Amino acid sequence: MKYMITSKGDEKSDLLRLNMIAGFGEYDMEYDDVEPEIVISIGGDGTFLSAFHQYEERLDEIAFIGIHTGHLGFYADWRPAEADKLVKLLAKGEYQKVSYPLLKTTVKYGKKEATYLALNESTVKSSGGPFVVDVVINDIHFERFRGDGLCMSTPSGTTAYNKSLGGALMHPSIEAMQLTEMASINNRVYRTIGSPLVFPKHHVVSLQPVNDKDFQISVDHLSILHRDVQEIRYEVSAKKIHFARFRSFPFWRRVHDSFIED
Amino acid sequence: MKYMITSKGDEKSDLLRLNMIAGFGEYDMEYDDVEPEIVISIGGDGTFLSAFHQYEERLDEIAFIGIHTGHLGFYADWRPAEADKLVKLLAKGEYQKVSYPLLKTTVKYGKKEATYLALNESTVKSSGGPFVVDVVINDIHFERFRGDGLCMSTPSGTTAYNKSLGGALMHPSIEAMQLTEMASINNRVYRTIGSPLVFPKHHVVSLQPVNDKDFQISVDHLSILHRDVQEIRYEVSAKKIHFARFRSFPFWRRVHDSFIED
Amino acid sequence: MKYMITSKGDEKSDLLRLNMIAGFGEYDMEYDDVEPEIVISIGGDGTFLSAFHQYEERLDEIAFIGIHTGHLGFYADWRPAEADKLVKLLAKGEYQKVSYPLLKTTVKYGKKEATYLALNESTVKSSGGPFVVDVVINDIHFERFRGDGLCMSTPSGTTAYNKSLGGALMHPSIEAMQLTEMASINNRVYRTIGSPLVFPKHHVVSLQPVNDKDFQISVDHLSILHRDVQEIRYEVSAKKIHFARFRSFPFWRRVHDSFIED
Amino acid sequence: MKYMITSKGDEKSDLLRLNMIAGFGEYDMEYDDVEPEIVISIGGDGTFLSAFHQYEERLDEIAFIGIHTGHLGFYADWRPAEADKLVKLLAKGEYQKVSYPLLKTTVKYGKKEATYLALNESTVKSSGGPFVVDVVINDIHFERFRGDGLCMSTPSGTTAYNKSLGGALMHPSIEAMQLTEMASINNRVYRTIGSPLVFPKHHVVSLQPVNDKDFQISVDHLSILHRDVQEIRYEVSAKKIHFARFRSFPFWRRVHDSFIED
Ligand SMILES: NCCCn1c(Br)nc2c(N)ncnc21
Ligand SMILES: NCCCn1c(Br)nc2c(N)ncnc21
Ligand SMILES: NCCCn1c(Br)nc2c(N)ncnc21
Ligand SMILES: NCCCn1c(Br)nc2c(N)ncnc21
Repeated sequence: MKYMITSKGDEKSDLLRLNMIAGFGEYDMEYDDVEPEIVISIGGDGTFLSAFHQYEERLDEIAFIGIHTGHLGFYADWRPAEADKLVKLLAKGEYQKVSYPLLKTTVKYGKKEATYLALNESTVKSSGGPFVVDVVINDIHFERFRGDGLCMSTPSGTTAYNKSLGGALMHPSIEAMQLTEMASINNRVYRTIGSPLVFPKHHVVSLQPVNDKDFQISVDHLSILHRDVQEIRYEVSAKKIHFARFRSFPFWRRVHDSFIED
Repeated sequence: MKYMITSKGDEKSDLLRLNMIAGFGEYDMEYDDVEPEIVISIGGDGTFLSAFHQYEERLDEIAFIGIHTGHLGFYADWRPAEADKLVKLLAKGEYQKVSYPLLKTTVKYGKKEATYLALNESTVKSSGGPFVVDVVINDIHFERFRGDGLCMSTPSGTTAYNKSLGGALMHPSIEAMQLTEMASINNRVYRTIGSPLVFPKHHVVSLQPVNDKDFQISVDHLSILHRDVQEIRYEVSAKKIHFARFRSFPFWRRVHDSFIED
Repeated sequence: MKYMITSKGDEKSDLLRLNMIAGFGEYDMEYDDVEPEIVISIGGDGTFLSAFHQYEERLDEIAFIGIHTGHLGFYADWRPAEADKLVKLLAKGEYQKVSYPLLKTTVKYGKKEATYLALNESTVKSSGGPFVVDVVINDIHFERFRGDGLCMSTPSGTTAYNKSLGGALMHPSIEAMQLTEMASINNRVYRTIGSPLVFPKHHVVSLQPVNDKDFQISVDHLSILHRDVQEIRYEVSAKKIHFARFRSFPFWRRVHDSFIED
Repeated sequence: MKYMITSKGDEKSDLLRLNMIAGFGEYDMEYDDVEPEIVISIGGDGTFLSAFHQYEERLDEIAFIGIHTGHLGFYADWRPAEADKLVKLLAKGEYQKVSYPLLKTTVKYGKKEATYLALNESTVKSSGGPFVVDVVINDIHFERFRGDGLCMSTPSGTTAYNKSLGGALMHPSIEAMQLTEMASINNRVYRTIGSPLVFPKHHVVSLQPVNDKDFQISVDHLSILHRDVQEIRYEVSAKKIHFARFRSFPFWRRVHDSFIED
């Protein structure tokens, strides 16, 4: 089939990439970075993220693979020594696929609307002034948030920024999204829930400005200053990312190796 | 149908109970506290919990209802002023039901095995000495936990003890369980994940002793000192609790009213 | 003596200010906003902060007073109804003074050095890239910090930003400074202390860049992007802020009124 | 002078102890475990604690020393390889001393009063029922605490249990005590400060029962069920523990070695 390979650009990753291509030349495998069916990422989770966003418009016809030339990653979870064996069963096809939920982000302005897809998380901070927003869940005013910002994470994103904010780690088979607070201000006057919140499919969490209508919004690795913002809208996406499964590497084992010890 | 009513035992709750029975006498409704089909709890969430455990062996033939004669509760979420209107549509049947996941707890000894069902959570602390256990997830050693204890919470339990330990609040439609740490000790020598963990159905979290084989285990409101413990076993239950639905009272609205302001 | 009065600029605060001046005209009291001996702040703690920084070069010849025309504040802790009684004993002098510690901040560049004085706290975040610094305490490498940023707080500052980051509240009679982490990243690879740290007088906490030499540094309300930064240097200041004491209002009572209930 | 040596009782520690005594026999040094002037602890911090409490009635005539036959400890901070060099300068006297603050704990009953001295911390939990106490600071009602319990820590104790509860680490030269919450319950109905609190000398923090008058009180390693308790009283002690100083081992270096890496 068609396939392509991105690289972290360092010497190690470039050389591994040329090795796999040459190995791929020994099989029925076209190199196409336009309509590929297999996308191999070599480097770290960041390299994987870029691969994800480069092809987010053909998600349902692609199976991703991550190779970590550095430390183990949650997406780049295959060591370089397994490349040549990776090449072989990728080519002989007939592999199993696994899919993770994704986070849909909608921005409405006073123009139009902008939608984004996030594999890790989307965050909202203010443009310099104080960050204050009203939090509406399924059209009910839940809280007025005053603080540094908010973070909505996918299941697999919970080991990234979400983890640093006290969020829970959840198994990526759970179709859900998790919202955490960044340095919330709490007194008798101003009240937030404190706890992280976890939402199922079809629940819509909407942020609405109170004073400042300008917010710095991040979506995975992108960070853009949006102006004249009327609403920010979060929900579990209908789209999934598909991984090529060649081995048992449990998410919890992946969590242990990254945080307890390898 | 058959029905019964438990009360918090205070003057307010007893009198409301006699009122609903007398109201029930105006309908085709037998009072049976042996094989009832409707269980009404009047008081607080604790009163509801006791009602839950009193009839946990007939869960799939019962629809529960909570009335709070005190503050709003997450299970006793109907105000006393709605009792007489509650009586009427309960009697004319034809109401919708809603179900929450439950937590199965298994204890193995060096005799036999003891299983328990929890609506809020189950906790494990030590008998006085230091609490130390190895944590195995789906048969993989995940961490050696050293600290005060651990807490595994159901979805709806996440607003109770789980919340006090930094756990996330999750919507009770998510079939999952959440594990949190109690005062974990972390240094170069001893390492825990810190983050709360959220598990889907069919994942088995097993606690295994390292030195002391005696643990104080709680299951909702029960707390019993188990001796000669070989293993503690947590997983999402196959059994669900069924609620009688008479009105829209969203869980998140219930969360707002309890923690942000009513 | 000489005195001056700043105002939050809102209608309420301006009118209270003219009232106190007219009241002051009934006494031996010159209005001088150049070499005053009494500085009265009317509005909130922010109004007080500005008053503090406007005159930070004559700290040892000034006694400050805060009046809150809005909610109670930790610096503006006198209600508007006590203005006219405030005017009288301020004028008849012979009052007691109280002093709080201050935080000295030094910035070294590759030009020269810039020093700043902070009444609440100073924070360090990165210019957009990832924030990474080595933390040196009294010339010993303590940790490599990777995360959103760091915050060093004075005693009285601990109820502000410090509180939002999990820092402890400490009595302002303790000559100390407290450092807290902002969303620290912790794994097997990267290790921070997590806990907040509290330092006595004469301990020097130094931040040193690893890659990016550009940091957004805040000092109370100022926030400036410093470039080509070689070192950031924190320590308890030799200078103190002096308050005019007219009544017993314990810091802990002030803490209760602001966070538990008034 | 007179001296004595306690041991962790393991083979390693017993043999090191006999070595130092034999080494001590080569000097003007009497072994007296009744009125000693030098107390050497060999094992861990727990061994040191026991040594501390064994002689807490002669604190002002004793200089302590800790040797760790296991991992580095905050009190047992001398490696076994330095024993013979320890023996020599201890004997030739003329060494510097360093002192850490201690925590006084008073318990009043409906008989009399019981006082205790703590080197690490004192904790208060309930006898099985729910733990609820009113918190009075310098005779002002500060909060009604509902939760698992409270912990008051000395400066040097802040690296122990205090650290596990989110408390700050503070330099032991600061004469202060720190109070932290154990799983506090917070809602609209029940309100705690959340933040850890740090108190200077002469501030009196008093716990008073609301319903249950029975509390499990810990003081370092002791844990005793006190009944008919009218009040628990915390404050910085007038007594200090004195250490023999033979080398520069900064507390912060000690913190780094224990938590970041050795
Ligand atoms: N270099 C720090 C970021 C690495 N990273 C990315 Br990018 N995504 C994740 C993710 N999901 N879990 C954990 N770590 C992640
Ligand atoms: N009186 C304190 C316990 C009340 N309580 C019970 Br009992 N269960 C819950 C629950 N699920 N969420 C919140 N609160 C709960
Ligand atoms: N409007 C939010 C900031 C108010 N504020 C200032 Br400004 N300083 C403090 C301070 N020290 N403690 C508490 N609050 C403070
Ligand atoms: N085996 C766990 C207890 C060890 N330990 C003791 Br005992 N005291 C302290 C202390 N002050 N800081 C750190 N650790 C301490």
